[PDB]
Amino acid sequence: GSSGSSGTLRNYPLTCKVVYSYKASQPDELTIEEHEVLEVIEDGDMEDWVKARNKVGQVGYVPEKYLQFPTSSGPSSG
Repeated sequence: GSSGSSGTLRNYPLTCKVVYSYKASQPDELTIEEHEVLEVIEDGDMEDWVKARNKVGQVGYVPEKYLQFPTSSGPSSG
């Protein structure tokens, strides 16, 4: 999407931190590696998979389960 859309859901975009490395085996996926924070612009075609763009600019589908979203919980009251 060239200067077309940005995100109307999940308060996108959403910056995530790749905590678990994942070698892309498909041309539709995105090669990610630990210590690599990306920017989720879309929830991808699938639900479990999301669309993110790495520093290189490559955009592919990646597993959110491994993605470290900002929306955290934290410790208990006090």
